[PDB]
Amino acid sequence: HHHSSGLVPRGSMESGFTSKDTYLSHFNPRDYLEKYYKFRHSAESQILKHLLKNLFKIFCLDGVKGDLLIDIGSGPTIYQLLSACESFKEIVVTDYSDQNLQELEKWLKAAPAAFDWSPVVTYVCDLEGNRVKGPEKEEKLRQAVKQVLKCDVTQSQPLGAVPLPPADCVLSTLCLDAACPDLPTYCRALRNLGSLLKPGGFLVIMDALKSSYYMIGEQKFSSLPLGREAVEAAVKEAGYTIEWFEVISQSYSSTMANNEGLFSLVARKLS
Ligand SMILES: CC(=O)N(CC#Cc1cccc(C(N)=O)c1)C[C@H]1C[C@@H](n2ccc3c(Cl)ncnc32)[C@H](O)[C@@H]1O
Repeated sequence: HHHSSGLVPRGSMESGFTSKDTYLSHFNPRDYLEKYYKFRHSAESQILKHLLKNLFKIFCLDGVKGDLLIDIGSGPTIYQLLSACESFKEIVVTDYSDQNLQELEKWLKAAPAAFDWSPVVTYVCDLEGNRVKGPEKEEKLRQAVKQVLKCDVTQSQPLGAVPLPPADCVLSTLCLDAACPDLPTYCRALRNLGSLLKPGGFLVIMDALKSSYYMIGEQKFSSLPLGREAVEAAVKEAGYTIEWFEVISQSYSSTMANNEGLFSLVARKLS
């Protein structure tokens, strides 16, 4: 405990990178949701719409489908799963932060105090051709989420003792940049996630490019500032082949993150 009043990201003064324990104390899921996912044409909304469009393309237009998808580092959000529930029978959501899991469980039970994902749900329904409306989509997703679990990407077994069948897909959006303090940890985390995947299973990653921090209001958290070349190197070294890789220049507002664009990739676990 050594507060630095924003000079450096919280929990980073000694080591140079936010300790994971900081996500149990100073990460407020409600403030995060209100700041990034309220959904006008704000920088945050444009980023979110591009994530949703790519997730729509990956799970609905491409062939990424199967029995089990594991969402690694879900945070308190479900936007990343709306299209996925159309192609996967079972979805497991995971995060390191207990507060994030509680916010997820509130939404799963449709508790009145849960965050309102309706305008995001409607947008995804629009993308998918308006075959259903918001509430039917929301219920389909809710029925698809079978488990809410603790995850720690720095551990050889990221989900601990919890048994799961080998997954068809591992999805991780806006997680690895924040969870991995260096590239060796990043590569090892991708390797650890591979133990959850069937041979030839799909790895789907979306995250910020060249971002050293991000803000939840005035609370600053560390980010690993990766370029496209380092990301590709880590994924390949972790035992995957990249099927496609996209870079977009759109960035968060300077008051929320110092990223230079976002990347999206789909990979498959090698031999
Ligand atoms: C998925 C999301 O929305 N997270 C919040 C944001 C954001 C954000 C938004 C915009 C830009 C940028 C940026 N410029 O980078 C980051 C991250 C996640 C990480 C997650 N976390 C932390 C340690 C850890 C371990 Cl060891 N293993 C598994 N997960 C872990 C912790 O709980 C939390 O939920």
